Amino acid sequence: DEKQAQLYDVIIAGGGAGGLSAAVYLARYNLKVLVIEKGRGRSFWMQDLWNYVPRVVSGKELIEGGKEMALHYGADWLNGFVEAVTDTGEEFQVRVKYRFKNSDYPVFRAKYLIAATGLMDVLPQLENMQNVYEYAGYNLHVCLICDGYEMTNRRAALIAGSEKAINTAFVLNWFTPYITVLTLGAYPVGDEMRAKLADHGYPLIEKPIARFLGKDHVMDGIEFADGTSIKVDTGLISMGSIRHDGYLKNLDLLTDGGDIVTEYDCRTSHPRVFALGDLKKGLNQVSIAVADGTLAATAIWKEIRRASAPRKWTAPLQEAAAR
Amino acid sequence: QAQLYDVIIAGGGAGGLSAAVYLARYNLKVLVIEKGRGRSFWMQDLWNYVPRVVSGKELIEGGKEMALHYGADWLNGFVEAVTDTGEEFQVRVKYRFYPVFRAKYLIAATGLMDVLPQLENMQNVYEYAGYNLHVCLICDGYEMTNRRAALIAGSEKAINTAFVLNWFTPYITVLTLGAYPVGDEMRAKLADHGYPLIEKPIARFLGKDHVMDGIEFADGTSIKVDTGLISMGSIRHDGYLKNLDLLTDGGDIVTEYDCRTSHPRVFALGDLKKGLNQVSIAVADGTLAATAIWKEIRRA
Ligand SMILES: Cc1cc2nc3c(=O)[nH]c(=O)nc-3n(C[C@H](O)[C@H](O)[C@H](O)COP(=O)(O)OP(=O)(O)OC[C@H]3O[C@@H](n4cnc5c(N)ncnc54)[C@H](O)[C@@H]3O)c2cc1C
Ligand SMILES: Cc1cc2nc3c(=O)[nH]c(=O)nc-3n(C[C@H](O)[C@H](O)[C@H](O)COP(=O)(O)OP(=O)(O)OC[C@H]3O[C@@H](n4cnc5c(N)ncnc54)[C@H](O)[C@@H]3O)c2cc1C
Ligand SMILES: Cc1cc2nc3c(=O)[nH]c(=O)nc-3n(C[C@H](O)[C@H](O)[C@H](O)COP(=O)(O)OP(=O)(O)OC[C@H]3O[C@@H](n4cnc5c(N)ncnc54)[C@H](O)[C@@H]3O)c2cc1C
Ligand SMILES: Cc1cc2nc3c(=O)[nH]c(=O)nc-3n(C[C@H](O)[C@H](O)[C@H](O)COP(=O)(O)OP(=O)(O)OC[C@H]3O[C@@H](n4cnc5c(N)ncnc54)[C@H](O)[C@@H]3O)c2cc1C
Repeated sequence: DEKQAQLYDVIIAGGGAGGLSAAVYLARYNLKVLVIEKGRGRSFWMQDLWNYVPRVVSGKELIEGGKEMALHYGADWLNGFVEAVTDTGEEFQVRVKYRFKNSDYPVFRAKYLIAATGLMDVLPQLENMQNVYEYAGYNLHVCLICDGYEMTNRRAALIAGSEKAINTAFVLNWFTPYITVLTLGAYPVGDEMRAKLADHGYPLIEKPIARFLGKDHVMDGIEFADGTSIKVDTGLISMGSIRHDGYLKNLDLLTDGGDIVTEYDCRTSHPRVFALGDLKKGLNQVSIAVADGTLAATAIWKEIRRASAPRKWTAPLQEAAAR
Repeated sequence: QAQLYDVIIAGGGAGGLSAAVYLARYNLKVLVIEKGRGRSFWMQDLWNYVPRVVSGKELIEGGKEMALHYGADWLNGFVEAVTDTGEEFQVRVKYRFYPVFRAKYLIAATGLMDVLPQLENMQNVYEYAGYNLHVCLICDGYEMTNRRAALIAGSEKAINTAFVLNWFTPYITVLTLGAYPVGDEMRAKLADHGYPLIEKPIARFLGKDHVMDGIEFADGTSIKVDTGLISMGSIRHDGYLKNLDLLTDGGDIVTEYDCRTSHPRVFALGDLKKGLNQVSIAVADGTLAATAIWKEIRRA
């Protein structure tokens, strides 16, 4: 209730890897920052962050730990869903959906905006999605950079959401030649791509998936709608991404293929709004998002600091004055 | 040694270790050469790298174990020289306090070392340096907030750091150690802001159990301080890159976004490249360089 009338220096939409880094930096610059996080984001479904020094942690540990740091240094935190943003010319107003049912819709104010809401991987749609979630993020992966190492020389299914996504096989084959391409029967494959799959020895299965097969979160097969199946040691879902960043529509941000175009310090085309991580154009890795938070937080602090009056040691000046 | 590595990494701190984990997880053959006791080793608390505050010692030890676990090679040595034959890099290494290794790509990840004030007994400096006597303002300004702070400036130009430190604390004393004259304009500006200027040589840092609480000068007088910031510049010892005619700006190596330098197939990470000196930046640099390299190799 005070949070609402308080003018923040910065509001961060999204409290994942990029937003939490930005929040710790801004708090340690002694700036007023509010983080708004809806919960259950992409990094949360990451079982193992394999490649972020110095320690392998779960995505849950990453988020809880970053949140604890941000709060310890003075950031404010709001469990809510960002709905809309307006730049009044003087400030950003951010409308937030609060509570899941019978919701309030508070509006917070800040001088700067950081968009750190990331993306969500499209998944195959089975009647019982728990069958997918049983394996997704374990040995059924969504990111090749993230898990190609674990796929090395293993029997791999590539689930492609479009004909263009089949091209992922010709990068996956860096790690494993034992690739089967699954379309789920969702789209036609032209003969040209057929010939290329045939040249490389990658079978093409166009049947809908009935079920992922396995035990204790280890997939070992896939059953199709006709009751035939294949044995696999691993898989990669390449079906695109959803961003649900409509809250940015009033800002007329320059985009490229869904990603927000930024400068090196993550500045967007709209003054005083920054874009971090999986939402900006670039590699989608935790390391990248965390570093984006560093650059944005530092850019904002430099702007505010260079516009501020110098803090003088007034005691010596006043005492000499009085004498 | 007889194996042609895909890449040799000079320096096994934050950025070099990040690159090594990525490269090994690209199933590339990679060698890290690390001399030990670098800048990050002396960091007592990494405050601002989510999700966990760790010592610099823990950062390096953990990163090294990860790189080895995914298949990187590691050598405790000092990189001396590099030759680009046109086909490969030859990297000569001083081992024990002089083998030559070969690779297709070079990552320069050797960072820098903060200049420290030179007292007769440096152990007195090391007692406090990296604790509440800081070397990086972005890293530790938060902890200095509104505390009595000494700024040890290695040159007149470094005195300008006071006018950024003052964001965190206005209670600034500026120490020159008597190493240079200070011009009237800078004198006026310090006095206008109320920041004492002390031009005496330092005898000793004062404190207990790694907590500095004062500074004693050569004439036997002292000041009380709760914290301090050293701003005396940096040393790189990057002569091993001398033959590659890399483009530089003030000692920092200039790179593209993906850390490519002016010389093909050599990258530069972290504190050694032009940019912010933070762990987060170095680690992401490692990600970008390793991925650019994998992409070149994969397309070849
Ligand atoms: C590898 C991977 C593994 C996954 N595993 C699982 C799993 O195991 N179990 C599971 O459930 N999902 C899992 N998912 C997530 C799944 O794909 C969907 O993204 C997810 O189920 C969306 O849930 P949702 O309906 O709440 O959508 P959301 O986008 O989260 O929510 C939809 C609506 O709910 C409201 N809302 C959301 N949050 C708030 C909030 N804090 N406050 C107020 N209102 C809010 C809003 O109106 C919003 O538009 C996984 C995803 C991936 C990539
Ligand atoms: C299974 C899996 C394994 C992975 N493994 C690795 C790995 O090993 N190494 C690596 O680098 N990367 C890995 N990744 C990718 C990694 O998670 C992302 O690259 C990273 O999380 C990017 O951070 P972000 O901040 O940009 O996005 P996120 O971390 O996802 O955070 C964005 C935040 O925005 C929140 N949010 C979204 N919309 C709203 C809204 N309207 N209102 C409020 N909040 C909102 C979300 O809930 C989320 O918390 C993995 C990803 C997955 C699914
Ligand atoms: C905040 C901070 C705190 C610090 N605290 C301490 C402290 O507590 N104790 C301390 O000693 N220093 C401390 N230092 C470091 C100090 O300032 C010097 O930089 C450091 O001590 C130099 O050690 P060195 O003589 O090995 O020089 P180095 O540069 O490390 O080595 C000099 C020479 O030794 C050879 N050599 C070095 N390493 C190898 C190797 N693995 N194999 C073969 N040959 C090698 C080479 O010919 C090289 O040129 C601290 C520094 C900072 C910034
Ligand atoms: C006291 C202190 C506290 C700090 N706190 C923070 C913080 O809180 N947050 C933050 O972001 N940053 C902090 N920093 C800065 C941080 O340490 C650097 O930004 C970071 O380490 C940069 O990584 P790097 O890989 O480039 O360099 P480094 O970590 O320094 O690694 C370079 C490596 O190269 C080795 N090496 C150098 N030369 C050679 C050679 N010829 N041959 C072989 N090996 C060589 C070195 O021994 C070293 O290990 C702190 C720094 C200090 C001194």
